[PDB]
Amino acid sequence: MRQTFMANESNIERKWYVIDAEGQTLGRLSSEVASILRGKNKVTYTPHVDTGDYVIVINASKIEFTGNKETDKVYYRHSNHPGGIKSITAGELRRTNPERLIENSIKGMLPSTRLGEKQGKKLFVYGGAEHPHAAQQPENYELRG
Amino acid sequence: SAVSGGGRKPWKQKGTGRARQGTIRAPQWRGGGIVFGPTPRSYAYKMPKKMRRLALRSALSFKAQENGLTVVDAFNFEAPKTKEFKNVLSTLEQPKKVLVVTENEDVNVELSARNIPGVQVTTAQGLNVLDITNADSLVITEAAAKKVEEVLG
Amino acid sequence: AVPKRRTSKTRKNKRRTHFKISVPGMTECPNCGEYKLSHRVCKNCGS
Amino acid sequence: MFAIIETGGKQIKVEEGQEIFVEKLDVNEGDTFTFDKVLFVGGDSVKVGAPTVEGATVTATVNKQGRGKKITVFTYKRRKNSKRKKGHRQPYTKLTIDKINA
Amino acid sequence: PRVKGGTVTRARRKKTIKLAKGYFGSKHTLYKVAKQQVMKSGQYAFRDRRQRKRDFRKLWITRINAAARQHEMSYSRLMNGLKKAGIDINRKMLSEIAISDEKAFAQLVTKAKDAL
Amino acid sequence: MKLHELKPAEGSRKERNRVGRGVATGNGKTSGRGHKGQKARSGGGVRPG
Amino acid sequence: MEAKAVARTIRIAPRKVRLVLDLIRGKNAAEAIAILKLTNKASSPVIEKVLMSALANAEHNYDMNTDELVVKEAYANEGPTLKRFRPRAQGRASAINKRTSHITIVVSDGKE
RNA sequence: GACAAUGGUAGGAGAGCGUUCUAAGGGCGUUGAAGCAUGAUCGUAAGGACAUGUGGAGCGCUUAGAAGUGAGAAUGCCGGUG
RNA sequence: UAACUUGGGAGUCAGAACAUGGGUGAUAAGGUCCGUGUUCGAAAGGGAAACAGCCCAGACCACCAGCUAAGGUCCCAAAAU
RNA sequence: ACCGAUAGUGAACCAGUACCGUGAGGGAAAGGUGAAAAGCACCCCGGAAGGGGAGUGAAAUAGAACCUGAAACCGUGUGCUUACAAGUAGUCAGAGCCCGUUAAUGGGUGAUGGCGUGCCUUUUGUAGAAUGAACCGGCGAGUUACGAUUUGAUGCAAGGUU
Ligand SMILES: [Mg+2]
Ligand SMILES: [Mg+2]
Ligand SMILES: [Mg+2]
Ligand SMILES: [Mg+2]
Ligand SMILES: [Mg+2]
Ligand SMILES: [Mg+2]
Ligand SMILES: [Mg+2]
Ligand SMILES: [Mg+2]
Ligand SMILES: [Mg+2]
Ligand SMILES: [Mg+2]
Ligand SMILES: [Mg+2]
Ligand SMILES: [Mg+2]
Ligand SMILES: [Mg+2]
Ligand SMILES: [Mg+2]
Ligand SMILES: [Mg+2]
Ligand SMILES: [Mg+2]
Ligand SMILES: [Mg+2]
Ligand SMILES: [Mg+2]
Ligand SMILES: [Mg+2]
Ligand SMILES: [Mg+2]
Ligand SMILES: [Mg+2]
Ligand SMILES: [Mg+2]
Ligand SMILES: [Mg+2]
Ligand SMILES: [Mg+2]
Ligand SMILES: [Mg+2]
Repeated sequence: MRQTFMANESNIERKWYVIDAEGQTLGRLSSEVASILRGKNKVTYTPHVDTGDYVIVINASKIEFTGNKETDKVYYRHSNHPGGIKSITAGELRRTNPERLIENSIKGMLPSTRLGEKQGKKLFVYGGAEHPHAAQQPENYELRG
Repeated sequence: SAVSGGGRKPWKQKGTGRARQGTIRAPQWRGGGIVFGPTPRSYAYKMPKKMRRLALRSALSFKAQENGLTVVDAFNFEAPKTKEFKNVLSTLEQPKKVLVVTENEDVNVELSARNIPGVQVTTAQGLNVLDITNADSLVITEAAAKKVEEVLG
Repeated sequence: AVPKRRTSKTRKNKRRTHFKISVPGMTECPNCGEYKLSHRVCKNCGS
Repeated sequence: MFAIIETGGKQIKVEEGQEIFVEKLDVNEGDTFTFDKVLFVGGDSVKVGAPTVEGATVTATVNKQGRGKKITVFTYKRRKNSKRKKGHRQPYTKLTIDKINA
Repeated sequence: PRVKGGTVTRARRKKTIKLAKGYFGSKHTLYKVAKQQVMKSGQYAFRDRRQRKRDFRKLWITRINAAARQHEMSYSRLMNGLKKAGIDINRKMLSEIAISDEKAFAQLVTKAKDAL
Repeated sequence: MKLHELKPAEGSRKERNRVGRGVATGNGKTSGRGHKGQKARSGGGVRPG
Repeated sequence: MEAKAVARTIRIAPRKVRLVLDLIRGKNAAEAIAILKLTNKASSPVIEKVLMSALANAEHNYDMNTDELVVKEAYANEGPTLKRFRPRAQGRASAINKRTSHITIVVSDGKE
């Protein structure tokens, strides 16, 4: 009816970032990373199309948990077969496949609609190294809030 | 009631799996039976005898008090000539709807003017109220004009 | 053992889509002016 | 060039020279009607202000005081049996702004 | 004088079907079910025209607060200072300034910050 | 007075309502009876007194 | 031109010659009789009788060349159905609908 | 210009459109009537129009009467088609 | 801002949950039975994850306008890391 | 101010007939070429049925299932759109591509986001796993006579009335 800037594809730019996964305790990081992916700090936010911009997290082993939940916060998974809850991953999952530790815990922050699961693919987590996306010119953002 | 047939009860009841239908000539069949038809009746009421004259003295006073009345003297012709009356209607000019009135009878005026569209020939004791406001022009003989006040007043 | 629902005009047409017939071989004889069926012999062909 | 005016109760952005829809304002077709309530007369050098900024938004001429497209309200309550429907057409007075006075 | 329903019906149902186009499948071709779907479509239309006024001043709150903290101001401290600044502007404008033309909004954030 | 423009008396012809002819008359589906019971059935009515 | 030829009451069902008729549209009309001659369906000669009877209207009537035509459209509408009975069990009958079908092909050179 | 009031079932109270026929007045109709299909138009509702096709002969409009007057449900009735 | 007298037209006589005073029950029930209030029935919205009966509040219609109530302010999801 | 073929008699049509019953007795459906038969001579594919030309006719898109031909429903190429998706089927935002109107804040299609459990009866209460409807047409439920009491109307007035 009136005017309101409804940004579009071929009207939006997308850039990149790098976050170091230092001693922020996985919620303090993986809340603020979710607001980056939804473009929610950029002014040209129109919710019916995908705004936002990519995020690579690099070292992913300096994550901690305060309290004694290093062995609690157990995870679950059901195979659809009977008797098949697999509680075999405690919250100490960092010793093997720690990429799936935070890449779980952004896809819970994002909505699960037919655009959000597209938008969850704009995230990358790497082991401890530098990122193999040197040919993409990332920048640095490291201060999360 | 009065349609033919219907004593049968077609389905039984419980068991068959149709409606609980009763006869063959119930109203919702495509057979007969109409629940609320027109009863042959009569359409006739009446006003009191004072109101029944007050309309009629108001009908022709609608003519005289505004726009239209004419009193002619009497006129006789023995042989029935339609053309000798359509002649007369256009001398003393009237429009297509016109009402002539004889005093009690006319062997010719009742029997002429019976072909022309828009003319009624009524004896002065047969003065109803539809035609006298259906017409637009009273043309009466002078012998009945003295009588209609002597019979309505 | 009955249907619970009339199947609409989408799962009628979507179901019958693997219900077709394909053409057969149709290799022509050398001198028939007539197409025999492959690995067969006609009645009035060059076969 | 760049200003913020208001009428009805709402606020309308000007982009000087354009034509904007707005609701019924009283003087007739084809005449010269102005505004006086500018909350922000920006432009090349923005001059933000008080409840007013003491600068007249210039007179836009008036066109086409007709009525809007018909919308159809229709509500009901579900199983207890009720109905309402009634038509509704809302007036609008478009106008072409021409200049500005800061 | 018996009177039957001669075309008070089919001239009436073909302004429901014609008013109901583009519905899926068999809700645009036939009366007895497609009268229901148009009959909800008004009931939605009365409802959601009270959502455009509950959605667009939920949109503008995002794209102001995305632009307010590009100048070290959170949204909550902003409009407290803006109301003390005596600025009677909407939000829809304060959006449309802050997305087309930053240099206007670049000093508008100062005036609210300078009242505090 | 004349036939083609006759006007009735001044508050004397009121037209009678057909009952049970639509939900938007004020007499819909049940036409003034109620829901169930003795009065609502066809032909029912207690003797007076 | 566009010559056509129909047959207006054929005894078979529509859904059963909808199979073979939706297999020869848009082909060379010369060999198009031979596809119909080399199946084994129900009315594979009955369509073939009509399609021979449409080429033979493209000669005496319209003088189009019988070199090689092309079939733009072929379809079969529902015909006037016949309705019968058959008794099965416990006194109840069940209807049998012996359907009928129109048939309609068009044949043309394509060029105007 | 004010000033207040307007959720709503059973139910009570007003103002209304449309269908068939008659009475009166006034019209349109082979230079194409009623119905039928299509359309982005008009009225606050029921509804009213106007062009364009198909249609081959009888219809509207104002006033006023009389009623076999309005359809989505009755395991409704009948005829069609899945 | 109601009240009462008269005269036409009815509908209801299957209620429910909360908050409190009580009997019965076992200081058992979404139990039953009385008092007394509210809401639903006959009331749509906002909060209580969804949820007739609890918490705010009563919809004549339009608009891409502002304040506020109950509940909230890291993300899904408007607002204080 | 009675009906115009589901109405009117059951029966407009070689009706109490087909048809069902051992019997007494039940008891249907089914109207319309045109002004006139002028009812398609002849040519062609096919065994024929049908069909394309020609021809009569104002009209055969009026061909003897015959005026008008609506809906369910089964089909034909098409402009937009669909194979990482959770759905009472819409509504409100809104991109891209195609078309140009009873010229108006234009029509069709919709990648993606909010919002959301059909309808009627019955209930203290229903999306309800309570009932009812396969769908589209047509038919189908406060009527009349006679009275009694009430307001509204209109004559006349200690009188009114057949
Ligand atoms: Mg009907
Ligand atoms: Mg009511
Ligand atoms: Mg109803
Ligand atoms: Mg009762
Ligand atoms: Mg009932
Ligand atoms: Mg009861
Ligand atoms: Mg009884
Ligand atoms: Mg009300
Ligand atoms: Mg009433
Ligand atoms: Mg008629
Ligand atoms: Mg029905
Ligand atoms: Mg059954
Ligand atoms: Mg208790
Ligand atoms: Mg109590
Ligand atoms: Mg209340
Ligand atoms: Mg909720
Ligand atoms: Mg959510
Ligand atoms: Mg007929
Ligand atoms: Mg016979
Ligand atoms: Mg000729
Ligand atoms: Mg059709
Ligand atoms: Mg779910
Ligand atoms: Mg109740
Ligand atoms: Mg179910
Ligand atoms: Mg059922």
